[PDB]
Amino acid sequence: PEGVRSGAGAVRDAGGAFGKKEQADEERYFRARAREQLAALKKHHENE
Amino acid sequence: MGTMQERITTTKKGSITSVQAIYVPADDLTDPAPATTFAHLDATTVLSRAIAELGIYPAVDPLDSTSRIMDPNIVGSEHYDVARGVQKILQDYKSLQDIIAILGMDELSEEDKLTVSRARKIQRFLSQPFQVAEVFTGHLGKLVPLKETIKGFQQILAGEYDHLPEQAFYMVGPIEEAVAKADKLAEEH
Amino acid sequence: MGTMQERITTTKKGSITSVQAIYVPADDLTDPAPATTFAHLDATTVLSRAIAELGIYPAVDPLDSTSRIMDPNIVGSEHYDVARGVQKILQDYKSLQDIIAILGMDELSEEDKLTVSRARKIQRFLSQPFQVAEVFTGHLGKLVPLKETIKGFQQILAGEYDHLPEQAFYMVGPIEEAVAKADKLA
Amino acid sequence: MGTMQERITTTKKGSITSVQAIYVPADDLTDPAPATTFAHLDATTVLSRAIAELGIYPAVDPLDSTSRIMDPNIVGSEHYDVARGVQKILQDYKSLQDIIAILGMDELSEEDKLTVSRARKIQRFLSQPFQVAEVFTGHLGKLVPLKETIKGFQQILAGEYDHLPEQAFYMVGPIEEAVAKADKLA
Amino acid sequence: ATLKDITRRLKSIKNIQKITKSMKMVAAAKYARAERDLKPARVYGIGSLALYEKADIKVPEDKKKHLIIGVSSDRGLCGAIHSSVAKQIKSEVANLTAAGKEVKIVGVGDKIRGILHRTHSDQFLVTFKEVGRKPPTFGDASVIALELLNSGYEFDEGSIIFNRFRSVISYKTEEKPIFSLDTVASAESMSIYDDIDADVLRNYQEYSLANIIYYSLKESTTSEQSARMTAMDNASKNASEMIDKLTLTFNRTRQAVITKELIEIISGAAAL
Repeated sequence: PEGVRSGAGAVRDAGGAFGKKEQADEERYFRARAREQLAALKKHHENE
Repeated sequence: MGTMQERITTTKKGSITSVQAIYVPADDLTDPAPATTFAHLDATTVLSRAIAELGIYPAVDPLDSTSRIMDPNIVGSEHYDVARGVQKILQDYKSLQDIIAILGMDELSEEDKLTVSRARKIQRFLSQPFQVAEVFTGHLGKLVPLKETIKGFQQILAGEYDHLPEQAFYMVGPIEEAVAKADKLAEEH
Repeated sequence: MGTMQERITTTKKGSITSVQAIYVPADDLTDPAPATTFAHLDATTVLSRAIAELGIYPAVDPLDSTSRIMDPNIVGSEHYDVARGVQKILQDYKSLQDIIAILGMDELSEEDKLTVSRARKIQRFLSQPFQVAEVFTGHLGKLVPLKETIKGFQQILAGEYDHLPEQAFYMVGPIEEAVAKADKLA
Repeated sequence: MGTMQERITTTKKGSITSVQAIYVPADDLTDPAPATTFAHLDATTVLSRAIAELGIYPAVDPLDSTSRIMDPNIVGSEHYDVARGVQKILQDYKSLQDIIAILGMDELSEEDKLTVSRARKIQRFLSQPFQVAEVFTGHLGKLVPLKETIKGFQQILAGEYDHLPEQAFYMVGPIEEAVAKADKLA
Repeated sequence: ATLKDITRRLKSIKNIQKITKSMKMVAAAKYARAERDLKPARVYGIGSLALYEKADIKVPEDKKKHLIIGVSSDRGLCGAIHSSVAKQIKSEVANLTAAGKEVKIVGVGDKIRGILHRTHSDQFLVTFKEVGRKPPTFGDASVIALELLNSGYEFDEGSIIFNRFRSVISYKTEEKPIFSLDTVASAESMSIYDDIDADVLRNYQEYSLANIIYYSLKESTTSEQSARMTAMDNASKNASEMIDKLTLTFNRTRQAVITKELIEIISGAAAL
């Protein structure tokens, strides 16, 4: 109890190298899927 | 502080509704000036700088705001369950961000990916364009009643909009406008 | 602190010995309160809960407690070598326990299987019954002289009693009662 | 302090050149005493203990030293370009320390490995032997002209010496001594 | 150099260490099963290649080019497993182009495609994906061999490169030749076999290709697992080394703050 106890999300709060490295990967991965979703929306709406 | 604060009350002869703005020096909530002010209030909203850097306005911290009438016997059961369900998934989002730092995004299981995808969409839908900020953002303001606020989050929690991109939920009013934004985005692609 | 602690010494007529309990604030060993006290101490005794989990009493940690007269020029030569060997074997057993939890028990060579058994016997020869708890557990108290302790640990370290089972060394006094208790079993 | 310092100047009757040694208590640069002397200087040279630990002498920090006449219109364009390139290369390598300290060198791509190798080669070439230290170091003093330093750093920046070991650029003078020491150390 | 920065920086590494420590045991558990299944496949793999061993067959100097196959996975954090294969892949092509051939490279595993894409984009013939998540099976080798023959490209020579499991702490990189060309197979030493035909030899080479592919995959997986375990052990050692200096720095700063804040109260009380 006397010592330093960590919690959840402490990696992204310090703002070091690992936080920005973590952020860019999510940005890329979810930038990739939106193209497929939009293309399938256009195909669905054109079909019907 | 106590001598002054006790005079702002609603006695049996009339009612006073008060709104007060409080400044926190250097983003430190343990400072003695804001520390001894939490006891005098009935509802608190805490603004944060981390959220503002993502571009989400108003920058309200969803896991650090409280109210006294958040009870199942005052606001009903549906309204209460929706808010608790939102807060639980927002808390669960944080723990998954440690794993992604070491091992990449693609090694996660499919359930974790679905959890992250739902949490990111929930986060965007809380932003809203104001009417006094038309010079900054460049959009017209919106107002949303309570029933649409409940229903929009209940539907996203159910999973009825897993086939849409994130950008459709950013800076909109009701839930009906996100699909109309996505259709225009599809048309312009 | 100096004026008080300097009255506990050994004069020509007699001597006074003290046992003191220490509390470290904030788990910081460089705090001015415990750092001043450590300049006067001559020994330490550490009691742990993990030792008590295994069923060892008294629960004194052997690898964590230290003394200062533990030198060949004071206690002698035989005592020092025996107490060095027991620490060596108990130290290497703990390092090899990590291997057995990853690679498996089959990776152990032939010598490792012997060192493990000797360490497992030694870890049980260190317990002892007390007289002040006589009525509760119904066992006589034991008071072992120093010579019997040195001899008993030396003979286990040699490898002489390498056929009796482990449980013969549990909650006994001198070395003879262990062979007698092993005689009674089976 | 301002009363004393303002008298050591250069006027329309003569010139004075000043060299002063300053002390920092407990390796702290924010102490009030050395933090008010920065405003009374035209050139600064900061020494570090961490560099001295690695064995680089003189232990001058290359990312914390400034001068007032470092501009293209006084020292020339080529000198300025070389200095800015070496400073950029040194800055880039400092931002990878956290990843290397845990994950290791294998996680980097090829360009990052190349920048790491070039920065580690550049760090060695900044050391030099002094003549006043020959008595207790067993070396010989050296004195380099400016053009040779400019050309030697240009050649390293261009990658002409990527086939040499990094230990050949340690405690030498002009660049020609690196190839000979590398040739002996085959 | 303030107290908040030290606290945050300590709290980040405290989580990183536990993540690595928990990731080590999973690799040990996978390595156990990966080692278990290697022995039955080793005898099959060696038995497939006995005929080529007994009757020596040497390829002539032709110009039908090679077919180089490199095997890897889609996951990192495994030391220098992929770099060793990608090192020899680019070494062989220089000798091959010294004579002059239309060589093509086929790689199974995404990292192999990623590493060598910049300088050898054109030579790529076909690449595969979804490797390493689950243990390999014979059906995957069947699929790869089936998709390899349908390509219009034809070759007289070829080789496959892989990492061979040697010990829990070491491995060796090696390659094996392929003489699947029918014409080179029909040589003097084959006259001893006296019930052969062109159709039979075509089918026999077809089967030998899948056998070699399966053997290579089952060899490579174990080495990959055994390397990842060691990497995840060293990372936790480094994290444990860092969290020990940060604590001492934190304690010193904590004492200094109290002393500095007490002096001010005393000084402001004395001046009244």
